[PDB]
Amino acid sequence: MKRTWQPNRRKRAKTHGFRARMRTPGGRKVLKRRRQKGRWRLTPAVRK
Amino acid sequence: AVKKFKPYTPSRRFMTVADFSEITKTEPEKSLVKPLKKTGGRNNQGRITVRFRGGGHKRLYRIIDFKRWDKVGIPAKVAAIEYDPNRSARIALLHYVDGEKRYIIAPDGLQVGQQVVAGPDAPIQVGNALPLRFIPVGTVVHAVELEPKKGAKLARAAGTSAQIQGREGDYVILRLPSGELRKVHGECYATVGAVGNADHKNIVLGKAGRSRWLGRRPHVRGAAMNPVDHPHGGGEGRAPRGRPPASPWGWQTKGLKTRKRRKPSSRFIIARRKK
RNA sequence: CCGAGGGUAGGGCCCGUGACUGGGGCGAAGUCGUAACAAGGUAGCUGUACCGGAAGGUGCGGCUGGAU
RNA sequence: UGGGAGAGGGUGGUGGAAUUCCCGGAGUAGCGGUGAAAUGCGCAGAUACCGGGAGGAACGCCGAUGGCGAAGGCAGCCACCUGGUCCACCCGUGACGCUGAGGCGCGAAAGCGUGGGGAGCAAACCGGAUUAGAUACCCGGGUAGUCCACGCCCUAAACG
RNA sequence: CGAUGUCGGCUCGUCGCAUCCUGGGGCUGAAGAAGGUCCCAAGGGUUGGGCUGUUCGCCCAUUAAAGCGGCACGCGAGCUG
RNA sequence: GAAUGCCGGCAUGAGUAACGAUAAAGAGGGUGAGAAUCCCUCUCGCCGUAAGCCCAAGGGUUCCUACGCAAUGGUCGUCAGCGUAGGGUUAGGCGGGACCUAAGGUGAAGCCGAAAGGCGUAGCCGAAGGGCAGCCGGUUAAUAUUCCGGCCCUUCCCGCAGGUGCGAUGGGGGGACGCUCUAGGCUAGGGGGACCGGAGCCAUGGACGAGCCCGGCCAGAAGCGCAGGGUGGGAGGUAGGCAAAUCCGCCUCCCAACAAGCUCUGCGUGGUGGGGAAGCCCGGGUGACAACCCCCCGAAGCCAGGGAGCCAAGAAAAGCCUCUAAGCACAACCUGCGGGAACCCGUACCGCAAACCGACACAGGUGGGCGGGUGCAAGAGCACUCAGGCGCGCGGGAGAACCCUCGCCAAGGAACUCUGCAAGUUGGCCCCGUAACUUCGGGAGAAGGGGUGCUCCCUGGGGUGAUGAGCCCCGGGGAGCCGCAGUGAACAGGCUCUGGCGACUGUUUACCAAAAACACAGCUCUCUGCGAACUCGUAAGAGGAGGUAUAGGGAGCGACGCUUGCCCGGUGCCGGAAGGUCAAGGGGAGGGGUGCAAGCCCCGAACCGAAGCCCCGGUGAACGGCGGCCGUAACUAUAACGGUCCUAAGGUAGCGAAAUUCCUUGUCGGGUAAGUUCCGACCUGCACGAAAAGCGUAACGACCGGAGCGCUGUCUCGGCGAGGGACCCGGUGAAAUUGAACUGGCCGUGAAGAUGCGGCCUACCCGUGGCAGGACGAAAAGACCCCGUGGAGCUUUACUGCAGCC
RNA sequence: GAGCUAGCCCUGGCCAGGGUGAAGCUGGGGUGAGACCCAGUGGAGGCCCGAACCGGUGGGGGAUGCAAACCCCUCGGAUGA
Ligand SMILES: NCCCC[C@H](N)C(=O)N[C@H](CO)[C@H](O)c1ccc([N+](=O)[O-])cc1
Ligand SMILES: [K+]
Ligand SMILES: [Mg+2]
Ligand SMILES: [Mg+2]
Ligand SMILES: [Mg+2]
Ligand SMILES: [Mg+2]
Ligand SMILES: [Mg+2]
Ligand SMILES: [Mg+2]
Ligand SMILES: [Mg+2]
Ligand SMILES: [Mg+2]
Ligand SMILES: [Mg+2]
Ligand SMILES: [Mg+2]
Ligand SMILES: [Mg+2]
Ligand SMILES: [Mg+2]
Ligand SMILES: [Mg+2]
Ligand SMILES: [Mg+2]
Ligand SMILES: [Mg+2]
Ligand SMILES: [Mg+2]
Ligand SMILES: [Mg+2]
Ligand SMILES: [Mg+2]
Ligand SMILES: [Mg+2]
Ligand SMILES: [Mg+2]
Ligand SMILES: [Mg+2]
Ligand SMILES: [Mg+2]
Ligand SMILES: [Mg+2]
Ligand SMILES: [Mg+2]
Ligand SMILES: [Mg+2]
Ligand SMILES: [Mg+2]
Ligand SMILES: [Mg+2]
Ligand SMILES: [Mg+2]
Ligand SMILES: [Mg+2]
Ligand SMILES: [Mg+2]
Ligand SMILES: [Mg+2]
Ligand SMILES: [Mg+2]
Ligand SMILES: [Mg+2]
Ligand SMILES: [Mg+2]
Ligand SMILES: [Mg+2]
Ligand SMILES: [Mg+2]
Ligand SMILES: [Mg+2]
Ligand SMILES: [Mg+2]
Ligand SMILES: [Mg+2]
Ligand SMILES: [Mg+2]
Ligand SMILES: [Mg+2]
Ligand SMILES: [Mg+2]
Ligand SMILES: [Mg+2]
Ligand SMILES: [Mg+2]
Ligand SMILES: [Mg+2]
Ligand SMILES: [Mg+2]
Ligand SMILES: [Mg+2]
Ligand SMILES: [Mg+2]
Ligand SMILES: [Mg+2]
Ligand SMILES: [Mg+2]
Ligand SMILES: [Mg+2]
Ligand SMILES: [Mg+2]
Ligand SMILES: [Mg+2]
Ligand SMILES: [Mg+2]
Ligand SMILES: [Mg+2]
Ligand SMILES: [Mg+2]
Ligand SMILES: [Mg+2]
Ligand SMILES: [Mg+2]
Ligand SMILES: [Mg+2]
Ligand SMILES: [Mg+2]
Ligand SMILES: [Mg+2]
Ligand SMILES: [Mg+2]
Ligand SMILES: [Mg+2]
Ligand SMILES: [Mg+2]
Ligand SMILES: [Mg+2]
Ligand SMILES: [Mg+2]
Ligand SMILES: [Mg+2]
Ligand SMILES: [Mg+2]
Ligand SMILES: [Mg+2]
Ligand SMILES: [Mg+2]
Ligand SMILES: [Mg+2]
Ligand SMILES: [Mg+2]
Ligand SMILES: [Mg+2]
Ligand SMILES: [Mg+2]
Ligand SMILES: [Mg+2]
Ligand SMILES: [Mg+2]
Ligand SMILES: [Mg+2]
Ligand SMILES: [Mg+2]
Ligand SMILES: [Mg+2]
Ligand SMILES: [Mg+2]
Ligand SMILES: [Mg+2]
Ligand SMILES: [Mg+2]
Ligand SMILES: [Mg+2]
Ligand SMILES: [Mg+2]
Ligand SMILES: [Mg+2]
Ligand SMILES: [Mg+2]
Ligand SMILES: [Mg+2]
Ligand SMILES: [Mg+2]
Ligand SMILES: [Mg+2]
Ligand SMILES: [Mg+2]
Ligand SMILES: [Mg+2]
Ligand SMILES: [Mg+2]
Ligand SMILES: [Mg+2]
Ligand SMILES: [Mg+2]
Ligand SMILES: [Mg+2]
Ligand SMILES: [Mg+2]
Ligand SMILES: [Mg+2]
Ligand SMILES: [Mg+2]
Ligand SMILES: [Mg+2]
Ligand SMILES: [Mg+2]
Ligand SMILES: [Mg+2]
Ligand SMILES: [Mg+2]
Ligand SMILES: [Mg+2]
Ligand SMILES: [Mg+2]
Ligand SMILES: [Mg+2]
Ligand SMILES: [Mg+2]
Ligand SMILES: [Mg+2]
Ligand SMILES: [Mg+2]
Ligand SMILES: [Mg+2]
Ligand SMILES: [Mg+2]
Ligand SMILES: [Mg+2]
Ligand SMILES: [Mg+2]
Ligand SMILES: [Mg+2]
Ligand SMILES: [Mg+2]
Ligand SMILES: [Mg+2]
Ligand SMILES: [Mg+2]
Ligand SMILES: [Mg+2]
Ligand SMILES: [Mg+2]
Ligand SMILES: [Mg+2]
Ligand SMILES: [Mg+2]
Ligand SMILES: [Mg+2]
Ligand SMILES: [Mg+2]
Ligand SMILES: [Mg+2]
Ligand SMILES: [Mg+2]
Ligand SMILES: [Mg+2]
Ligand SMILES: [Mg+2]
Ligand SMILES: [Mg+2]
Ligand SMILES: [Mg+2]
Ligand SMILES: [Mg+2]
Ligand SMILES: [Mg+2]
Ligand SMILES: [Mg+2]
Ligand SMILES: [Mg+2]
Ligand SMILES: [Mg+2]
Ligand SMILES: [Mg+2]
Ligand SMILES: [Mg+2]
Ligand SMILES: [Mg+2]
Ligand SMILES: [Mg+2]
Ligand SMILES: [Mg+2]
Ligand SMILES: [Mg+2]
Ligand SMILES: [Mg+2]
Ligand SMILES: [Mg+2]
Ligand SMILES: [Mg+2]
Ligand SMILES: [Mg+2]
Ligand SMILES: [Mg+2]
Ligand SMILES: [Mg+2]
Ligand SMILES: [Mg+2]
Ligand SMILES: [Mg+2]
Ligand SMILES: [Mg+2]
Ligand SMILES: [Mg+2]
Ligand SMILES: [Mg+2]
Ligand SMILES: [Mg+2]
Ligand SMILES: [Mg+2]
Ligand SMILES: [Mg+2]
Ligand SMILES: [Mg+2]
Ligand SMILES: [Mg+2]
Ligand SMILES: [Mg+2]
Ligand SMILES: [Mg+2]
Ligand SMILES: [Mg+2]
Ligand SMILES: [Mg+2]
Ligand SMILES: [Mg+2]
Ligand SMILES: [Mg+2]
Ligand SMILES: [Mg+2]
Ligand SMILES: [Mg+2]
Ligand SMILES: [Mg+2]
Ligand SMILES: [Mg+2]
Ligand SMILES: [Mg+2]
Ligand SMILES: [Mg+2]
Ligand SMILES: [Mg+2]
Ligand SMILES: [Mg+2]
Ligand SMILES: [Mg+2]
Ligand SMILES: [Mg+2]
Ligand SMILES: [Mg+2]
Ligand SMILES: [Mg+2]
Ligand SMILES: [Mg+2]
Ligand SMILES: [Mg+2]
Ligand SMILES: [Mg+2]
Ligand SMILES: [Mg+2]
Ligand SMILES: [Mg+2]
Ligand SMILES: [Mg+2]
Ligand SMILES: [Mg+2]
Ligand SMILES: [Mg+2]
Ligand SMILES: [Mg+2]
Ligand SMILES: [Mg+2]
Ligand SMILES: [Mg+2]
Ligand SMILES: [Mg+2]
Ligand SMILES: [Mg+2]
Ligand SMILES: [Mg+2]
Ligand SMILES: [Mg+2]
Ligand SMILES: [Mg+2]
Ligand SMILES: [Mg+2]
Ligand SMILES: [Mg+2]
Ligand SMILES: [Mg+2]
Ligand SMILES: [Mg+2]
Ligand SMILES: [Mg+2]
Ligand SMILES: [Mg+2]
Ligand SMILES: [Mg+2]
Ligand SMILES: [Mg+2]
Ligand SMILES: [Mg+2]
Ligand SMILES: [Mg+2]
Ligand SMILES: [Mg+2]
Ligand SMILES: [Mg+2]
Ligand SMILES: [Mg+2]
Ligand SMILES: [Mg+2]
Ligand SMILES: [Mg+2]
Ligand SMILES: [Mg+2]
Ligand SMILES: [Mg+2]
Ligand SMILES: [Mg+2]
Ligand SMILES: [Mg+2]
Ligand SMILES: [Mg+2]
Ligand SMILES: [Mg+2]
Ligand SMILES: [Mg+2]
Ligand SMILES: [Mg+2]
Ligand SMILES: [Mg+2]
Ligand SMILES: [Mg+2]
Ligand SMILES: [Mg+2]
Ligand SMILES: [Mg+2]
Ligand SMILES: [Mg+2]
Ligand SMILES: [Mg+2]
Ligand SMILES: [Mg+2]
Ligand SMILES: [Mg+2]
Ligand SMILES: [Mg+2]
Ligand SMILES: [Mg+2]
Ligand SMILES: [Mg+2]
Ligand SMILES: [Mg+2]
Ligand SMILES: [Mg+2]
Ligand SMILES: [Mg+2]
Ligand SMILES: [Mg+2]
Ligand SMILES: [Mg+2]
Ligand SMILES: [Mg+2]
Ligand SMILES: [Mg+2]
Ligand SMILES: [Mg+2]
Ligand SMILES: [Mg+2]
Ligand SMILES: [Mg+2]
Ligand SMILES: [Mg+2]
Ligand SMILES: [Mg+2]
Ligand SMILES: [Mg+2]
Ligand SMILES: [Mg+2]
Ligand SMILES: [Mg+2]
Ligand SMILES: [Mg+2]
Ligand SMILES: [Mg+2]
Ligand SMILES: [Mg+2]
Ligand SMILES: [Mg+2]
Ligand SMILES: [Mg+2]
Ligand SMILES: [Mg+2]
Ligand SMILES: [Mg+2]
Ligand SMILES: [Mg+2]
Ligand SMILES: [Mg+2]
Ligand SMILES: [Mg+2]
Ligand SMILES: [Mg+2]
Ligand SMILES: [Mg+2]
Ligand SMILES: [Mg+2]
Ligand SMILES: [Mg+2]
Ligand SMILES: [Mg+2]
Ligand SMILES: [Mg+2]
Ligand SMILES: [Mg+2]
Ligand SMILES: [Mg+2]
């Protein structure tokens, strides 16, 4: 049956991407926190 | 006359349609239509604020001339009467000898090829617009402004009209469609006659599908819900209301007056509606 | 081939019968009230409508086959 | 051909009297109603009086034992559209007539459907009386309906 | 109660005997035939349908008879539901 | 040493279940250390509206070649979507960007908010919509509308010539639109040919044939032809299209008019360039100088912005055309031509799947286009089959029980069972015929029946041609032939009588309920006069609505028909300028603290003082409510009648053992041999009843009852047969569970149901196929029940706040 | 977090074939004119049968599954909410 993951590059970049995060107080806190933790990727990898 | 069908389906048994007889042109004037932004009953937050709306036929909006004092003295010829999806009244296309083209809502009895004009000096004939102070007491009238130069606000739906009842100072006294008796400023413009398409109320929708075509989504009773949803919710089996009948939001809905008492316009309302 | 008739199926008319039910006729020795015949104690009758234990009443319109 | 009388019919307009309601003034101890009363209304200012307004219905005098219509029925006034009928002239047609099973149309009131309208009145209903009782008659309220449009119903002491 | 699945049916039986039938008896208000009542006896047998989820029960048609109980009201790691 | 402890390691179950669709395999040859599994050939089977082909998502080298086989692959492996390495994706015209706007997003100006932030006409962003120039063939191991070949085309720059008042982010036109039905003419695609080209074939009884088999086209500027789309021309006036305007709009006059004309597209032809089968032969050569023609069928595609009808009335903006303003008029623009210039990103491969979503090479899910032929009335249905692709990554035997999916069955025919559950029956088409009832549509495919193949002969109308033959379509009549049987295979309603509920088509508990529940047209109450009420938001701002009482919100009821009674004392709502009560504030009689004092400070009575509540009315399709007892009629029985208690008032019409009835299988009637169900009645209705509507109602229903006809393995009552498992052999190899175990019966005992205690009985050791009575077998720290001064959802005239409103 | 799901907004796409035969229109009949009747034409509909597509009625299977909702048979809608 139809499952929950239906990948869509435009949806991914527009929803979780760097520019969506920076637009918003909570999103900048995500970036701050992932940088403080030393994450290798701050934002999901999506090909464009 | 509304049009009936033979009962060759269960729904065609009761369905009735407007006859569209007064209609003379089946295409809108291109320079006077603009796209009508459907809302689904949702506001600028995205939230539903009027329940059970959406999914109706696509529509273009026709720009209606609701001032008309805009062109005093300039007469126009009635070129066509057209269907308008955004209102119950039919609409009439006017060719001004100016060369300007405008729509008004079609009064009862308007004829294609007749002339109309607006102004303090206009003949008292169907389709003409004058300030209220220059219309004889007792003539029935429509598209009435509520305040000078703010635009026609009253008696715009199919078959409706207001009647001049008298004069007092700078103000005239009107019987609105609802039966209310109200003072309106004498400089307010009205159009002599009643609104057309008076058979509108005799239309039998006939089936659930027609409401859907009109953008009206199914309405669900409070009694059909649960207590988290509605005062009338819950109960084992069916249930009477078991409290004063109420809205989804808790206010009472069988008599509870809701007009704001300290309202400035109270000074100008003479007798509350009848019936 | 036609064919008495037999068989399968579906209709029409008629008769008898039926838990129960509707009013009708007659009986007479009963209970309730007294609607009509006198102006019959609210003049009568009347089509229709609504109503009342019951005769009946009232409304609307009609007739005189109504006493004074 | 030329004349007459008429609430004959249909559509639209429009006039004044009265009732009810609302507003302003003035005023106060009751009003109303009956055979007599009570319910009801009234000091939260009624009734009676004056001014203004809204609205529906019916048309006083003329009016008559009158007039018109085939019957049912038709009554303020105006205009338009239209029917029947009588009269005088004796001009035209030449029995072209009478009746009429079936058919078709019209058909008071009540009633029905869909809209409107709603003052007065008033089935049902509620209350007061009357009365042995009073699901009545009499009194105070009161909804259909009575009014307009369209469509039905097709009855009658539709009688001379 | 860190779980012992609960009515009825189906299937599969097995046991008790306070015996429904069949076998053996005493008494009888046992003439005969047919019954009544008690004693011995558990080897075998103990039907098919209508109604109702029913167990039970009523009814139809038969029968030598159409027994009553136990087995976690036998039996859901056997089925049904 | 225990915490259903934590981490790790290793056992048991066990050589057990399983190895992922029952579309299927066999053999020969080759390779190699090794072969059921890799390569090749022949034979066999399966898909073929796909299980074939193209495209978009998504994936991201999985593509191609070489060399490998530890692991991955459910076995094997020499193979592979796996390991290593090398190679491979080529664009002015295809898609996106250097163009346009949609919702939405953002947001100059502006508005709002403790901060963060929220909004916001213009502008900007935003596409799978608008707009815009490339077709055919060849080539590589691997890309191709990209490279090459042929023939075409677009924009930009510069120049030349001709023409013109040129000039715009401004004005206007246009772009520009629905649904259903549909004309003409074409094309895609298809079928036939006795005609054209072709390697060959004559089998096994016949055929050297009008035989068999194979093929018989594709692209193409200008021109031309055929069919369609779009568009009137001239002048005079002009006050409107936020400046101007010669444009557009409006008025008038003249010519034109279903025409032509101009214009634009489609199709045909067209210089020219391409392709080209079977078979034979080792993807390649030959066939071949291949031929490339006639007839028929024919789109849902094209002409297209075509036509008609209908109501629910069907985007924007740019490109484009036109108009003019500043400007500028040696410029600028337009037309033709010539030379030059033309950037960025994608392009491999998979793509209904072993490469995407599902932890898996997972029987599931995934949008668009092409999707041949014949027969069955049609068709994308069904059977077979073309092109093309596959046999589903464990096999070999055997021929038990049992299981699954399937076939048949004597006689009976629902006796099965909660129930005909399931499975039979019926089954397409043509013809005949068809009831109650009905809202006149229907019910209706009612029911029930007849026909159905093939051959000969005669014959009627249509399409295309030409009016004819040929081809194709729809028929009609007569005579015959064969079988058990002619929709001969496959796909294809069992039917009727009668109740309940809901009018109806629809909607729903994703994953235990599809219903009588929700919705629904329709009915009523009620609120709202517009900066509406109402809703969301602290606000600004939005929805409502660019609507205006024939409108919008809230509530109940639920097509339609006939109806919808009585009670306003309580609660709610509505009306009530009197009165009662009423907070802050006003008021300030009187009293008090302190000071030598003027003074400062505190208390404080009357009186004035809102909404609300009290009070007076109204109001039921507002919340709701709608009795009891005693007595009375020529026999009994009952009570039309009277009396009395209570109440705000005592249930009306209709219906009633009901989706409601406890007693209950009420009583009676019907149906049956027999009827706790069913239908019809009765009424002492435990405990119907009128918009939480009452009583009906044609039609409708995968709803729930009851009956009958047909037919059946449902059953009496079972039997046989088929295939996939189960079983045996080779390969690979789990799982929950498990204190340890050397783990029998009875009668007892024991925390009351013992393999484990007592007594007795029985019993050599160890497996395999089977069955489920026990191990209070497994699973899940019982969802019932209680307890905890545990939790959460929900209610209200519980308490106490808050928003909102007054 | 609305790449599942629910609703709405914008923009596109899809629905083989067959059946029934509403209004209207034309002709005829009728009438004083009409109503209306008959035939032909016509092609309406939350119309009918049935694929794709969308569902999920009854039964069977599956139940450490092919699958944390699947499979076979059967069944509902299929121009419309
Ligand atoms: N899946 C586990 C079994 C539990 C379900 C079972 N019905 C049950 O309640 N079992 C419990 C024993 O754990 C017990 O036997 C029981 C069974 C039945 C009842 N009862 O009232 O019918 C009560 C108690
Ligand atoms: K327990
Ligand atoms: Mg997942
Ligand atoms: Mg992904
Ligand atoms: Mg994307
Ligand atoms: Mg995308
Ligand atoms: Mg997206
Ligand atoms: Mg982003
Ligand atoms: Mg790094
Ligand atoms: Mg990481
Ligand atoms: Mg992040
Ligand atoms: Mg009209
Ligand atoms: Mg109708
Ligand atoms: Mg019709
Ligand atoms: Mg009609
Ligand atoms: Mg119908
Ligand atoms: Mg119409
Ligand atoms: Mg009209
Ligand atoms: Mg249009
Ligand atoms: Mg526009
Ligand atoms: Mg708009
Ligand atoms: Mg927005
Ligand atoms: Mg938002
Ligand atoms: Mg809404
Ligand atoms: Mg309109
Ligand atoms: Mg209308
Ligand atoms: Mg209506
Ligand atoms: Mg609409
Ligand atoms: Mg509604
Ligand atoms: Mg509703
Ligand atoms: Mg509920
Ligand atoms: Mg919630
Ligand atoms: Mg709550
Ligand atoms: Mg609540
Ligand atoms: Mg409730
Ligand atoms: Mg409920
Ligand atoms: Mg409920
Ligand atoms: Mg209840
Ligand atoms: Mg309900
Ligand atoms: Mg309740
Ligand atoms: Mg209550
Ligand atoms: Mg105002
Ligand atoms: Mg015989
Ligand atoms: Mg008397
Ligand atoms: Mg009398
Ligand atoms: Mg009565
Ligand atoms: Mg009585
Ligand atoms: Mg009376
Ligand atoms: Mg007399
Ligand atoms: Mg006073
Ligand atoms: Mg008089
Ligand atoms: Mg006569
Ligand atoms: Mg009459
Ligand atoms: Mg009525
Ligand atoms: Mg009244
Ligand atoms: Mg009495
Ligand atoms: Mg009534
Ligand atoms: Mg009425
Ligand atoms: Mg009447
Ligand atoms: Mg009379
Ligand atoms: Mg008389
Ligand atoms: Mg345990
Ligand atoms: Mg003897
Ligand atoms: Mg004897
Ligand atoms: Mg003895
Ligand atoms: Mg024995
Ligand atoms: Mg024994
Ligand atoms: Mg029984
Ligand atoms: Mg019993
Ligand atoms: Mg009994
Ligand atoms: Mg017991
Ligand atoms: Mg017991
Ligand atoms: Mg038991
Ligand atoms: Mg038992
Ligand atoms: Mg048991
Ligand atoms: Mg079980
Ligand atoms: Mg059981
Ligand atoms: Mg068990
Ligand atoms: Mg067991
Ligand atoms: Mg067990
Ligand atoms: Mg310890
Ligand atoms: Mg454990
Ligand atoms: Mg454990
Ligand atoms: Mg542990
Ligand atoms: Mg652990
Ligand atoms: Mg071990
Ligand atoms: Mg192990
Ligand atoms: Mg073994
Ligand atoms: Mg084992
Ligand atoms: Mg299969
Ligand atoms: Mg196999
Ligand atoms: Mg091998
Ligand atoms: Mg091979
Ligand atoms: Mg095949
Ligand atoms: Mg095919
Ligand atoms: Mg991946
Ligand atoms: Mg490649
Ligand atoms: Mg590779
Ligand atoms: Mg390997
Ligand atoms: Mg290996
Ligand atoms: Mg190896
Ligand atoms: Mg695998
Ligand atoms: Mg090797
Ligand atoms: Mg290489
Ligand atoms: Mg190129
Ligand atoms: Mg491509
Ligand atoms: Mg550039
Ligand atoms: Mg833009
Ligand atoms: Mg913003
Ligand atoms: Mg685009
Ligand atoms: Mg392009
Ligand atoms: Mg080209
Ligand atoms: Mg110049
Ligand atoms: Mg110019
Ligand atoms: Mg448009
Ligand atoms: Mg469009
Ligand atoms: Mg449609
Ligand atoms: Mg063909
Ligand atoms: Mg071709
Ligand atoms: Mg042509
Ligand atoms: Mg061409
Ligand atoms: Mg070749
Ligand atoms: Mg050659
Ligand atoms: Mg040659
Ligand atoms: Mg089509
Ligand atoms: Mg309309
Ligand atoms: Mg726009
Ligand atoms: Mg030019
Ligand atoms: Mg650039
Ligand atoms: Mg690039
Ligand atoms: Mg490529
Ligand atoms: Mg593949
Ligand atoms: Mg698929
Ligand atoms: Mg993979
Ligand atoms: Mg596989
Ligand atoms: Mg798969
Ligand atoms: Mg093809
Ligand atoms: Mg067939
Ligand atoms: Mg067929
Ligand atoms: Mg099919
Ligand atoms: Mg296979
Ligand atoms: Mg074997
Ligand atoms: Mg199978
Ligand atoms: Mg056989
Ligand atoms: Mg048999
Ligand atoms: Mg039978
Ligand atoms: Mg039989
Ligand atoms: Mg049954
Ligand atoms: Mg069958
Ligand atoms: Mg019948
Ligand atoms: Mg009929
Ligand atoms: Mg038949
Ligand atoms: Mg039937
Ligand atoms: Mg044959
Ligand atoms: Mg088949
Ligand atoms: Mg069949
Ligand atoms: Mg069928
Ligand atoms: Mg059956
Ligand atoms: Mg029937
Ligand atoms: Mg029943
Ligand atoms: Mg019902
Ligand atoms: Mg329902
Ligand atoms: Mg239903
Ligand atoms: Mg109904
Ligand atoms: Mg429905
Ligand atoms: Mg449907
Ligand atoms: Mg569910
Ligand atoms: Mg559920
Ligand atoms: Mg769930
Ligand atoms: Mg669930
Ligand atoms: Mg289920
Ligand atoms: Mg369900
Ligand atoms: Mg259903
Ligand atoms: Mg419902
Ligand atoms: Mg109704
Ligand atoms: Mg709020
Ligand atoms: Mg607020
Ligand atoms: Mg705003
Ligand atoms: Mg707004
Ligand atoms: Mg707006
Ligand atoms: Mg509105
Ligand atoms: Mg409902
Ligand atoms: Mg309801
Ligand atoms: Mg009826
Ligand atoms: Mg009563
Ligand atoms: Mg009350
Ligand atoms: Mg009261
Ligand atoms: Mg009250
Ligand atoms: Mg009272
Ligand atoms: Mg209460
Ligand atoms: Mg009040
Ligand atoms: Mg007060
Ligand atoms: Mg009422
Ligand atoms: Mg009460
Ligand atoms: Mg109530
Ligand atoms: Mg007695
Ligand atoms: Mg009662
Ligand atoms: Mg009863
Ligand atoms: Mg009942
Ligand atoms: Mg009851
Ligand atoms: Mg009880
Ligand atoms: Mg009792
Ligand atoms: Mg009972
Ligand atoms: Mg009972
Ligand atoms: Mg009985
Ligand atoms: Mg039953
Ligand atoms: Mg039952
Ligand atoms: Mg009784
Ligand atoms: Mg009830
Ligand atoms: Mg309710
Ligand atoms: Mg109910
Ligand atoms: Mg009620
Ligand atoms: Mg159903
Ligand atoms: Mg069997
Ligand atoms: Mg067999
Ligand atoms: Mg077998
Ligand atoms: Mg086998
Ligand atoms: Mg076998
Ligand atoms: Mg041991
Ligand atoms: Mg023991
Ligand atoms: Mg021991
Ligand atoms: Mg011991
Ligand atoms: Mg021992
Ligand atoms: Mg022993
Ligand atoms: Mg066992
Ligand atoms: Mg056990
Ligand atoms: Mg044990
Ligand atoms: Mg056990
Ligand atoms: Mg469990
Ligand atoms: Mg725990
Ligand atoms: Mg526990
Ligand atoms: Mg517990
Ligand atoms: Mg638990
Ligand atoms: Mg639970
Ligand atoms: Mg307990
Ligand atoms: Mg406590
Ligand atoms: Mg405690
Ligand atoms: Mg709590
Ligand atoms: Mg409020
Ligand atoms: Mg979504
Ligand atoms: Mg669209
Ligand atoms: Mg698309
Ligand atoms: Mg369709
Ligand atoms: Mg027409
Ligand atoms: Mg439908
Ligand atoms: Mg349909
Ligand atoms: Mg259908
Ligand atoms: Mg869906
Ligand atoms: Mg199913
Ligand atoms: Mg089945
Ligand atoms: Mg089966
Ligand atoms: Mg199962
Ligand atoms: Mg499961
Ligand atoms: Mg399946
Ligand atoms: Mg299936
Ligand atoms: Mg269908
Ligand atoms: Mg269809
Ligand atoms: Mg259809």
